[PDB]
Amino acid sequence: GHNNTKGNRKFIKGRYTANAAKGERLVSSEFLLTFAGHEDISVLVRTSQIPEMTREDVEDYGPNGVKFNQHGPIRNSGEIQVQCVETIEGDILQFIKDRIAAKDYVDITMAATPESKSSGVNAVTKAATTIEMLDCKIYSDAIDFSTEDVTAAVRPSLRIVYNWIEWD
Amino acid sequence: GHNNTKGNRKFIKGRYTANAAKGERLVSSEFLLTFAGHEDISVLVRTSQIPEMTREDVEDYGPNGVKFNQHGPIRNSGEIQVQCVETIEGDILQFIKDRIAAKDYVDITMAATPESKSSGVNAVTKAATTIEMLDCKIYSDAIDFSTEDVTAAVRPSLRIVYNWIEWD
Amino acid sequence: GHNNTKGNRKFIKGRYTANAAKGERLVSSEFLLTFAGHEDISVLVRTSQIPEMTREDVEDYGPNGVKFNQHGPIRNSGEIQVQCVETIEGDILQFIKDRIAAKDYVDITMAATPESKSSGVNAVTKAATTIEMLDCKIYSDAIDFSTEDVTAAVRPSLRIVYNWIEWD
Amino acid sequence: GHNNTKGNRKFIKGRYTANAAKGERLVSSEFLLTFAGHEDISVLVRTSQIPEMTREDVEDYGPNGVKFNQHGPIRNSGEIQVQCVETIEGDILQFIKDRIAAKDYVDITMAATPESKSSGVNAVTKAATTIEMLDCKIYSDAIDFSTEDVTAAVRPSLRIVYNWIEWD
Amino acid sequence: GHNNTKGNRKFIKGRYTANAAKGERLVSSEFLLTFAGHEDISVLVRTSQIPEMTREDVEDYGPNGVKFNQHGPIRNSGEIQVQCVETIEGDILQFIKDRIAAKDYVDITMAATPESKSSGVNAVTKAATTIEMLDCKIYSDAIDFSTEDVTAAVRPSLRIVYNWIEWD
Amino acid sequence: GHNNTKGNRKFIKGRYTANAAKGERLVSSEFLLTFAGHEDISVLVRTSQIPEMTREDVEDYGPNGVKFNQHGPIRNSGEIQVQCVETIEGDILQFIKDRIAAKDYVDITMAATPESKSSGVNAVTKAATTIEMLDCKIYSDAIDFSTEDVTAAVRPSLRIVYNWIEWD
Amino acid sequence: ARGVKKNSDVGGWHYSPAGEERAVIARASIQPLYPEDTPDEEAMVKGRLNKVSVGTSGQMIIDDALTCCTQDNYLHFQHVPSLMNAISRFFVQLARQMKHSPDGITAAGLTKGMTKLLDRFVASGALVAPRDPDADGTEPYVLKVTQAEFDKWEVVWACCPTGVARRIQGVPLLIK
Repeated sequence: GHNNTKGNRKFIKGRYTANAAKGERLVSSEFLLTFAGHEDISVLVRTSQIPEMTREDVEDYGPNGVKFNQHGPIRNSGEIQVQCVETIEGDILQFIKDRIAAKDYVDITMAATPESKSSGVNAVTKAATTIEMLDCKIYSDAIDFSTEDVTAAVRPSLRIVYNWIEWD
Repeated sequence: GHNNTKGNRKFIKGRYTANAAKGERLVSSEFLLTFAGHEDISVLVRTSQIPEMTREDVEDYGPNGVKFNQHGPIRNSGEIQVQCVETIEGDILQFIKDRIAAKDYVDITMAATPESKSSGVNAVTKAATTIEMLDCKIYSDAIDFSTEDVTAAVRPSLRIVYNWIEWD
Repeated sequence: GHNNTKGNRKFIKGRYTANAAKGERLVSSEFLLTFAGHEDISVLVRTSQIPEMTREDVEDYGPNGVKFNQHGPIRNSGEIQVQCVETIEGDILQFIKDRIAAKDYVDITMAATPESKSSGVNAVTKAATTIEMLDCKIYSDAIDFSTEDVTAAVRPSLRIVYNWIEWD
Repeated sequence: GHNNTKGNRKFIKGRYTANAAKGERLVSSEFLLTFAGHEDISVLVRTSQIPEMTREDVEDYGPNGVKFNQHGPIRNSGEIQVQCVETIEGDILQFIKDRIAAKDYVDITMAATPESKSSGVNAVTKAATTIEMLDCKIYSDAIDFSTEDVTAAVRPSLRIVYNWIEWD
Repeated sequence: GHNNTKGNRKFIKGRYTANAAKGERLVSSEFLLTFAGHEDISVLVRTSQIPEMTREDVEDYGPNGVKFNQHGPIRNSGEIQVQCVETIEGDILQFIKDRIAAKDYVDITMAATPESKSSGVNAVTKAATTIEMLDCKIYSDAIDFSTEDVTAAVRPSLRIVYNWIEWD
Repeated sequence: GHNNTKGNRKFIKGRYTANAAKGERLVSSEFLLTFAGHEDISVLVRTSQIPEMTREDVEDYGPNGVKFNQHGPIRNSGEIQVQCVETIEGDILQFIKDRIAAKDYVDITMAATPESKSSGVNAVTKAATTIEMLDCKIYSDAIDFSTEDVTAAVRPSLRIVYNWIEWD
Repeated sequence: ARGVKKNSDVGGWHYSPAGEERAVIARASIQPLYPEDTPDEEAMVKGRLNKVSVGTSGQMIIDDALTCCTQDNYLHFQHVPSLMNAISRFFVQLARQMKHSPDGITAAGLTKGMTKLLDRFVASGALVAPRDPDADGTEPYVLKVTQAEFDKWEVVWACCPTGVARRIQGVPLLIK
């Protein structure tokens, strides 16, 4: 067909080596999350997202129709929706009831610990893949159980206001 | 491939034991709901959700562009949509007609009673998995029966204004 | 059927030759992107789009309801959403953390280098298929890892404010 | 040849005795499936399906994508294809006639009755091996009669569904 | 004819000796699969399925659309069809009876036991070839009994699912 | 009969000589597929799949809906079903044991080795016909063992996937 | 060597070591020693000298297949000398194998050997049927074997030349 079609291999081959040598790829499934003082029960979480981190941009206009972008305050606060599971007696129900009774603040720790590097007796984390979250504002949401939900159990969703992110 | 790929087993194995020992998993299907004085007919409910419980957050801003979150009023009120089924003569129709005639308030009780722990002659609940709801505001919605609804029966949907949640 | 149905071939045949002789077709997959000083790590990008280039139009109206279109300022600024991949320790996490700490500006280079024309030891570009981007404003977004994400890894999405496009 | 070749008799003798201590076995062809009070049509059954009792399962996941399943209620639904052969008087047609006229439900029972174990005037049955299907819906299914192959007579079949597995 | 035709003996003898040095092979028919403490029903097994242990894979892509796959946790799920033949006393029916009454889990083990290697009063087993399935769900599947073909007796089958592959 | 019927010999002799000048042909049964340093398990292979190397194609269209396709990178993925037969000591089970314990990758090589061409103490191989599979994932697949048909022994099969086609 | 090893049964003595398809050197920065002198087609063809060229891609090549066969017969080519050299080598091993052998069947075995090897030759195309059916016929290879006494048997074989398309000229025209 086209005269400019033939290529070489060693280029993409060394490319492939570099790609396969960058480092092992981490699954999204692996995750650990712990509360402040209730890490015994925090294992029950199943779906969550890392807290969003970003800073806002001021979009200014100048002479000669010029556009410009400038720093602003850190967008440190926002909302995180997570998915978990309850127990026979409602560990999470009693926990949130006690939390709303006490009217207090909680601190959480999130980390990614691949089992390959795990050592000791319990999972050991590293400073690179761990984030501590402060001034967490925990609440739950109503969960709808349907009619045909024969094979589906309750999936408790929680809405969490987060204020500012710290990295260790 | 990646040199950092090998892992151990006993870690995830004791993990697995812990997860399998947390406690039995509760299906979303299991549920019981009773009215005030019409629990004889309350069994007919099939689809509903737990009343939403949450408290609002005041998002304030301070000097140095700081964001902050603060407690607010309990978001104790709202709306709950449920799905049920009628009878030959319209138990629910007469019930709602009598309710709107009387112009009264009703109290409901919701609970999760796994059959495994059920004892006695009728289902027995526990304080952990039971919620009482007060100042319930019951109304129904128009239900559309189609042309091809040969295998589908009427699914009466009800909207319920709920005011404040009590836990026993 | 229709009398006016018969046609000739050589027309579309030479047509076909012209089409097949225009030039080889470039896959959307092929792409290379490099940062300013972190091209060693810039290879991890997988999904992105070329920066949008356009200029705005003033739509004016005149006598006798005449419509007219006129030049305006270049729409040189806007937003670009990209998809990438992280590493064992979070190269991109440390990079963005250092970036937000430094509060600096970054310059990026984008190019399309088909492997067929690649020569030397590393990929070589041509001025036709490269674009340099200035005043890039890099930030990331929260990434949600689900429950059933057994075969899915983390896909870090980044939001990038771009200001003005230069072509070399 | 291969060294690990020694063998003897007493193992095969002991296993033979163990597997022969079971007794004889019930043949597929020997059983009894009858309606409620309609044995004169019941005798027209040719081939049927064993009833089934099963439980729904909930498929939850634990962290890093592991899974776990939990018991639920019974899948009480059940379907059996029944086979019959029709005579001149059309016992099958009059049966389908009158119960589709009745527009009601039907009751069945199904127990294997070996002739050798049977005693008395008629085959004796025990509640261990008695299985009864009540509140069942019997309908007809389109079964082609092979008029070309005269060597085969009519091959009527019907379709029975039970809502619940009746088991003592 | 063809020149490249020379051949000899010592290669095929060397390969014969190599492949015969393996020893005998385990026949599909010879094994032992038993429950926990229910060997008198276990002996009723006819044909089963080998348990499986596998790992999920993450399918990421590298640039210009190349791909790369990465290890994950174990796919611990497993399903086995089990085959049995039933007798008059209905050991199979009473077993399905009592564990569906129990509504609990079942434990299995599965190890190939050649008679030739077996010694002692009963076949001896080693942990290398011992495979045990615990915390399993056993349910029934609709198996048609061919009443037309009298030469075949009842052909009961069930299905067993294990949540995790128990392996030493 | 038909006039165009004349025929001769020298054409068929010329074609016979041409097609016989090829030489002998490699039988499907004669080859060698081995792991890296695990020949004592490698000899247990029974039947396998040829590795494949292919390229993606881009399907563009030219005007009035004509089409045209263009080359792309390599489809480097590949899957092979491997067949083995297992002995008393369970070489297959210990192999699956230890590499699923290792949780690492495996390396394979696959080259056809005719006995007639083979010389020396062992079959000699050339890089033209050597094909090696490195960085491969080997897992197990559910293979039913026919206990009813005793005449067949165990029929173990596994599945191997290579990320890239290794070719000189 | 490349042309001969590209084939395994009969080899590439039919092909020539000419053109960029086979003959490529392109050492580095090729320039003439003396720019004043120019080649002359008649001069090289008379003197049996091989002239050089550069390929379509720009690599230094030899575009010639001319031997030192001074006489202007068909032997001035390269495939002809190579072809009967190869076939003579085949006769060499065949005489090797039939030597000292008791008479009676050896002649016949050599007959079949010759026929089969010429057959694979023509299948390879190294031998072609004659272009003139009237005189040369349309049969590629003719064999004959005779015996006279205890000694003095003779084998004779005739073959046909094959084209290589050395000289090709093109002509333009305007369709008006």
